[PDB]
Amino acid sequence: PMVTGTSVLGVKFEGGVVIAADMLGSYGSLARFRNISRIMRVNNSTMLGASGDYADFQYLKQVLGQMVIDEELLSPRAIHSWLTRAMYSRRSKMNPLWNTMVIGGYADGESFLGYVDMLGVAYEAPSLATGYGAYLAQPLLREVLEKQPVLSQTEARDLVERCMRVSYNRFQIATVTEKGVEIE
Amino acid sequence: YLIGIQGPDYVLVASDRVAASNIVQMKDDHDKMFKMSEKILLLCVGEAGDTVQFAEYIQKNVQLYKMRNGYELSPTAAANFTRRNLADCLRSRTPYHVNLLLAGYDEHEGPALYYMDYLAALAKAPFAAHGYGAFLTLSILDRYYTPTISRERAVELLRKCLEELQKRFILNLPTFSVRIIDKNGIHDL
Amino acid sequence: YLIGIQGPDYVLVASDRVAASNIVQMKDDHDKMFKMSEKILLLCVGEAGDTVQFAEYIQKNVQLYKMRNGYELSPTAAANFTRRNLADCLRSRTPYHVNLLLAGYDEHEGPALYYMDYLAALAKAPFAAHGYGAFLTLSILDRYYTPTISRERAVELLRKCLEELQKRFILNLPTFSVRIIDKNGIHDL
Amino acid sequence: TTIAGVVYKDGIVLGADTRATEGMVVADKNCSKIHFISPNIYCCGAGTAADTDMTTQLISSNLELHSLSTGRLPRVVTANRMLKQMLFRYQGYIGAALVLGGVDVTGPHLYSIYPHGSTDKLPYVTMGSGSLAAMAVFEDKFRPDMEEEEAKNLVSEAIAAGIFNDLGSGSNIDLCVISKNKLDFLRPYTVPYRCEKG
Amino acid sequence: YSFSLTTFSPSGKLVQIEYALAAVAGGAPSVGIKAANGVVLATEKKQKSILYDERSVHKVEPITKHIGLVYSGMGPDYRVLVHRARKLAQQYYLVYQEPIPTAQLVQRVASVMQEYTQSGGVRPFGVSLLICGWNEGRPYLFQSDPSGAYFAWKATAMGKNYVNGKTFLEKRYNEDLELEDAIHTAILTLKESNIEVGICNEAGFRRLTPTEVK
Amino acid sequence: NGGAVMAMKGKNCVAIAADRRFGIQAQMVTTDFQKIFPLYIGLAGLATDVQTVAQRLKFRLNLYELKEGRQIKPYTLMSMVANLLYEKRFGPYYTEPVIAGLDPKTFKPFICSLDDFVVSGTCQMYGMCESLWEPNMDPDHLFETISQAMLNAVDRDAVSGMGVIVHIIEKDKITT
Amino acid sequence: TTTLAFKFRHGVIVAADSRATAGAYIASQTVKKVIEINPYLLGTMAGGAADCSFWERLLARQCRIYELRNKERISVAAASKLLANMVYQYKGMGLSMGTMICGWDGPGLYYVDSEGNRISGATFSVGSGSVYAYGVMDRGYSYDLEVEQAYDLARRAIYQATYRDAYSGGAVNLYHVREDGWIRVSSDNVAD
Amino acid sequence: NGGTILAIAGEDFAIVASDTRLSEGFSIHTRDSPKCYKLTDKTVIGCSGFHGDCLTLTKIIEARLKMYKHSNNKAMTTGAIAAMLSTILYSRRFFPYYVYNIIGGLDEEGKGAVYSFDPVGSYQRDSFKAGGSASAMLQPLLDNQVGHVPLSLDRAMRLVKDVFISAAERDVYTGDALRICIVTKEGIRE
Amino acid sequence: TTIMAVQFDGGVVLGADSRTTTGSYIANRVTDKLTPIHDRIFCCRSGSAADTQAVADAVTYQLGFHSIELNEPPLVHTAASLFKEMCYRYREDLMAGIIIAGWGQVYSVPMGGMMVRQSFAIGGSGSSYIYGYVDATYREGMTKEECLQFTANALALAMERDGSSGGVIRLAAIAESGVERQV
Amino acid sequence: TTIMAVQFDGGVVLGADSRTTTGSYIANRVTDKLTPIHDRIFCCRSGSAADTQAVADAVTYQLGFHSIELNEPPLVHTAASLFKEMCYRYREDLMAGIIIAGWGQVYSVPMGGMMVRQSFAIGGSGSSYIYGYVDATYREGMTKEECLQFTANALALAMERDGSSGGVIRLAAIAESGVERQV
Repeated sequence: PMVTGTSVLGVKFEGGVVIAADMLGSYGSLARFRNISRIMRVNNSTMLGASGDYADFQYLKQVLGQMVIDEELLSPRAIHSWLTRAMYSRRSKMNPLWNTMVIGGYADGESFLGYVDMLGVAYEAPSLATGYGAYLAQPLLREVLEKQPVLSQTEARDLVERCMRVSYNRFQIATVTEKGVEIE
Repeated sequence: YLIGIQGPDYVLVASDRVAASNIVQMKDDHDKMFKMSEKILLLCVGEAGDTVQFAEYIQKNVQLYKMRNGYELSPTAAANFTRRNLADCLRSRTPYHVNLLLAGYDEHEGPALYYMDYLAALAKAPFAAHGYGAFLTLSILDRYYTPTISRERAVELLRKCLEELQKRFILNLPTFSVRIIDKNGIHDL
Repeated sequence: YLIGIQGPDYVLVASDRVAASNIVQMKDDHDKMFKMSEKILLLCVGEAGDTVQFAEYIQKNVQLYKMRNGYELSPTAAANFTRRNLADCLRSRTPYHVNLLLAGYDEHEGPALYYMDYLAALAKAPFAAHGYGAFLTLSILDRYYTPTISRERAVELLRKCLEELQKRFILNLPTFSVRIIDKNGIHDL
Repeated sequence: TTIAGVVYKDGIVLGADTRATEGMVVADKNCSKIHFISPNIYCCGAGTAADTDMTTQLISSNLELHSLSTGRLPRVVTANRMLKQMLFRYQGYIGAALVLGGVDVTGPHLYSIYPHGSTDKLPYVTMGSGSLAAMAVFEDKFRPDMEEEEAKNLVSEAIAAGIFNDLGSGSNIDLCVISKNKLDFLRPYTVPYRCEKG
Repeated sequence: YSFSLTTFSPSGKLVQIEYALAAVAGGAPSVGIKAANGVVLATEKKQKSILYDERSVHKVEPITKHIGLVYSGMGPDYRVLVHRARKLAQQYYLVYQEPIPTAQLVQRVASVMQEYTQSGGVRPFGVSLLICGWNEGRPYLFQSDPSGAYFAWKATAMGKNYVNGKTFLEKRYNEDLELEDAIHTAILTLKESNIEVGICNEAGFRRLTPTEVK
Repeated sequence: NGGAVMAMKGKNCVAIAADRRFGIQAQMVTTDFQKIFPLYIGLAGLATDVQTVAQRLKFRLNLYELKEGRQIKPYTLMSMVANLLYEKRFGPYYTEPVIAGLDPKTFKPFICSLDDFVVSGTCQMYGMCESLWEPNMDPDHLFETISQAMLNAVDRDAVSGMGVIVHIIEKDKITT
Repeated sequence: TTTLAFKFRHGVIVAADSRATAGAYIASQTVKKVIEINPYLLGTMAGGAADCSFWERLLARQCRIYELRNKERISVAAASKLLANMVYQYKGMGLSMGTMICGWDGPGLYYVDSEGNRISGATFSVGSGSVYAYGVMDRGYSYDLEVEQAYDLARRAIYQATYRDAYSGGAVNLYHVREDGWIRVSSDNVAD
Repeated sequence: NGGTILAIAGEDFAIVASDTRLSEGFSIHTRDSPKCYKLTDKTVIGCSGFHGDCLTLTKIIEARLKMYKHSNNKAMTTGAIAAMLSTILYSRRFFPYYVYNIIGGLDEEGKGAVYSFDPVGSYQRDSFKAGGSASAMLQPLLDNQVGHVPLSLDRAMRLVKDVFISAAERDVYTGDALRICIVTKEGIRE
Repeated sequence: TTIMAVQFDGGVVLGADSRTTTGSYIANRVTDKLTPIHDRIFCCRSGSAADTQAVADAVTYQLGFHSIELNEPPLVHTAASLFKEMCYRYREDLMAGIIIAGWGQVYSVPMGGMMVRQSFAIGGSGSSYIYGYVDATYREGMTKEECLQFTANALALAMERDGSSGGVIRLAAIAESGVERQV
Repeated sequence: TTIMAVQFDGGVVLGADSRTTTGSYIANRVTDKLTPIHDRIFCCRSGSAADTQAVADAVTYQLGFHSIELNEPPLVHTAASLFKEMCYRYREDLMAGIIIAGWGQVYSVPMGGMMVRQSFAIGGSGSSYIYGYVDATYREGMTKEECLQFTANALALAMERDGSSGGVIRLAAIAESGVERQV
């Protein structure tokens, strides 16, 4: 794997899904691309962020856009489902993708937040944080969940706004909203 | 272990009757005889199926020829045929590890036996041996053997070689499937 | 290969007379007997000098004791002594690879033989064997052997085990140096 | 294997979890880790429990000999300096790491000490398998000016963050206060068919 | 050197050790009593010039959690002997993990003092010292001396005029006596022959607290 | 190689048990191989280390037991083997000692292992015994739970079994 | 994973221990190694567990396609031969087994190793414990053997194998292929 | 990665219970996952080993059983799965599916079914099996109190339940919430 | 190596050095690394020269075959997308650090192969030394003249430390109605 | 890492960052790497913290034991020579990139261990990014004030790119009659 960004977060707000991610695409200790926007906006609402080798993000950004663009002229669950097929198929030849992506999409009153591991492991989870927050951000997400079992518009919002301060502070705060597809 | 002797009006070949994976032999009846014609006789030491997966693959061709042409191949002809196969397999995915003696008796070209390396290095052999007991035995046969001999004497010359495989060698190879090839064709001994 | 049997008023031990580097045995008189006292008898299978560079190193101590104390050690006592040495060598620069049976006959504690692993894992053995022919033989002796037996019967029980090393095993170990230890002390058979 | 410490106003709340695992099996669900180096100073251990226990026993006998000799209860920095050296000399053969906390008239000090021998005092430190998860909570929540009793509400949750989120670390929190005011050991502290005879 | 300075007299007496016993005869008096609450050890020390200090070098130095020493003899020798006694105690704690039995520390330290009555180039230790300890159900009161011979005692005395001090200890006291009451015989046997004192009980080894010594 | 080391503490009676076998590779050597050496100890792991630690420990222990006729405390014995094995942290002997037996004269059990019940060995045991353990058993019961745990964990296990020995330490009796 | 077989004048007996293992954990002790292909000839399983099932499923399939098409029985010689050919192709792939073809033909016992070692003896034991099983086997074996004496011999030889082999435990499972064909002669226990 | 599965069927119940959690290394990622996906009113399949494979495998199983359900228009037998799934594991064996799957379909005879698997295919009808990480912990104990019972269901539920309490506090890869899927004649009973 | 691309005004101003060393031994000091792949779009390269000869030219083939049909100068990101494709499909049989410009639109391609539009970039193993000089100079409000002195002075500082770069500093100026390549 | 040493006037002005990461996970942001080894001579470090704890302190031991006997502040190059010795004798069991200063005399020690007097230096794996900013600023005729802004601004640019350095920028000022350590 070549140049790699990390630090992608996701978590739902009732009628929305905040997904923030910093914009570094470091290669080695050097932070070669302190400009990469890793939060693709898939559909009028749903979206993927990616934390892993960025070449793989480019491949799957253009390919996931192929599947959506095709189908449009012919749901987050479906995109994650296929995404697991893509990550898996590349693992089968032992030519994986190094990408690990969260897919947050508000579908019919439900905030699906899939997580697709590079080696094809897959699940939905309400408060997902990919690498470097998959040991650090994750308790900060849970500690709110240990106390209150759901998160409101404002709760998950502030949670991520602080948790990202807990890379560099240049992160874009994408926010699915009942409508869908925001970015700050 | 395999042994071969070229005589005035015969070819003499003989084989240990054994195979072993593990610490034990699992048979002592194992035929390293691979007779293929009236007077064309492979003897194949080598590990596993490759010795017989090859031997039969040659046999069915050597036989296929006889039906298709109405006559039997020369010991040389069969020899160069098997030689060709082994050279092809060396460069292949499957290089067979078969060290074999193609005994045979042409009538008008006379008795001939051929040593054949697993790599595929055919050579006519006045006398030859194969296996790992070959390092021991070939000296006895090289000292003792002369141009003349007789089939009656061939038995003694061969019986003396049998002593090396028990008396000085570590492995017990206890019965020897002696056989001859003579104008008459093959006989067991 | 080594074999040991514990009997009512004896200890029976026996050894193949062989060693081989290379494809050949270089002797068939090789004594895997390492008798060290009137009734303390090591038998050491193992490669190279280590079997005898160890055996004698024990022997001279076991003997040094007898002059220095005026009496002979117990089979157990000698056993725990050699056990100690092998444990020390395991952690050492030189870990010996000797698999040995310390036969012996105490008078008031009675006949005893001990299996000893090269690592050093002493254990009293009702019957035992060593070598690689041990995988074959131990089943025969485990089936056949009972609590009673007799020295007369011990010979048959041992003669039956000899068959395994020729008839099913690959290596030829042809003569067996049978010996006994009985209140009388050691005898060759 | 989540051990932690925090330097609060009057001293150091050390905190620990009662688990030790031999790989994937819990061999001890009540493991003591907040080893008493001295009545004044205590040291949590992490990494290999064997190295941590034994090295702590060595420094214990050492510290208790020096204080036994001067008759003056030893300083924290002393404990740290011999720990710095002790964990350096082996060069990674002592692969178990230590969180030492103590108070001397000079006041509180709490050094995390990595097994290659780096000693770094800081207001919050964590170590063990759970340390990443624990330190994010200590970062987010620790505040300077924290009081004495709120630290109990700051290490029990932080260690709890390592109990749930991690799989090497679990079981009852231990929490051991260090202050010249009082010392506290709370050994099991925070809790978050019959084979018929004859 | 490599050659011991201890050699027998014509009838078999260790002359240098006997002279070491003469060095024990010097030094300020010591006293120690096993009472039944806990042992007490006490010793004369003096202002001497009136410019001294009294908390600088106590003859009463704790060795282990509940053992202590009091010496008579040369003071310089005590400072190092104590060091090895503490060495044996801490070494014992890391190996055995219990504070070492009183009888054992006395034995091991006795062996240290025996080594120089056989060891080259060294004189025997002048210091003789009470070693008072309490484990389990028993207060222990020991006397190690220059040859490395040691004895447990019920009451004993050392230094100047031990000869009369022991006499008082067998008639003015016997059996048992509550710890300050068996300190009564200490303060009044010591009187026969400034002062430091230290007691044992079961309260962690202890120096009798200065306001209460008074 | 190895071998299993059951150990269990219910009421003053202190159970401990072990398989009596060891293997040269996957072939059984002996159906009788002592692992529980008499306050008892049961070592398992390598046979070389089983025997080495048993010898070295009895030596160090006897020097103490002659030096004081005072019987050893279980905790001090635990320290004795703890220090004895940690001396090789560069060349560590592979054996897992699990002492079991009474604290002297107070009839108080102390079981422990060294790198309720402590199981160790090649094994099957830690998951088997844990919810079966009753905090109170008469020896009559104690034998039964430990014998079940022993037989069930070890019959399943490949490299252990073929003989069981059970000491249920008590001042009154020590059953086997 | 022991599977002895031997033939004598009143049958071919094939005994097998039932233990199967992964690591030093024993997943089960219930497997019957002598995977069926034919009422009157039968397989074996030694080496990896899955291999033998799969290969002998292919074998059973091919023997069935043959018996339908050729309209005759497949022989022990032919059965072992098709088997030997089929396992050869996967030589170097680690598909290791020690299947044996047994069955009355006279009786036919052919040991068939995974590297293609289709050898015809009369007396075999295959697997880990085979070296134990062999030594007992030769000592009672004679061609002059009663169906009962042979039952005892198969049971003793399996019993002495399982006794030492750590990875072989479970009950003896005789099948006797007499003239007519096989029957589950004994499934009896070892823990007797 | 891994985690524990367990299944017992005597009488009609095929109790397939399993822990929810998946751990990528140690980083427990969701605590809400089931291992025991339902496939049919009768079919329930635990799958432990590797989640990424477990997903792919179960989708392949579901697709194949639907293909059968079209091809024969007859419900997929539990015994058909025992013989079918082993071939599916063999199909990708030289690169293998690191998956241990326990099958629980309700028989035609109204009885329980359990079929142990390994990564290359060893289907086993048995009275019980636990697979996964804690399987070594659970098999001797669970075997002892289950293996003259009429498969008592209430005591059996407690017996399934308690062993996962014991495994969860002992093995660090079994835990959180326990999901049970009994399979009775009334249907799957989650 | 040093590839130093800067954007602006009529079009990019960008530069590269002159050496194409194999190991420590220089082979050439005259190499033009800024070489054309279209009239507008001129490639710059790092990774190896050998993999970049195979690439770039093949992109010229496709790109000039892009231009004839569409009868428009090919889009810079189109060319850059061809570099993403060529590099993406073999990232393992390839090494390439391109910096594609065109007319100005500075585009880049990490060897792994992701086309990521930079606004200024540097490539090579000599590039890194530049960072403290570029970041502290690039400024909005700088006229076209500035970038010439900026890139030309940047590279030289890079070269002083780098023992892979030296040679003559060669600059492209690619812009509407001209390519002013100084050296 | 970033060690950024500059010299001039009364004495050195030099600085270092605050992080002592182990891998990608930061352990601490408050670490003082500029730490004293004498009143005059204060060490700076790169390589590992762990090898440098063993070193430096041992140089303080020797150096402060240097000072008592000679009753003069120890020569900076003497201390630096002790670092050459300690590093030279174990270069293989060690990693250390020191930058020793004293009073100002900026001295350095490559891990291999050669003490080579720099006049300004940078150390670490974050250092390299600085080169284009230092070389193009260091100038004879700059007053004492300049070096403060220079080092403090240099490091920050270094840190932007380096994902090993961040934290608070800490500066020593070591001189005659004072050590003004800002942060």
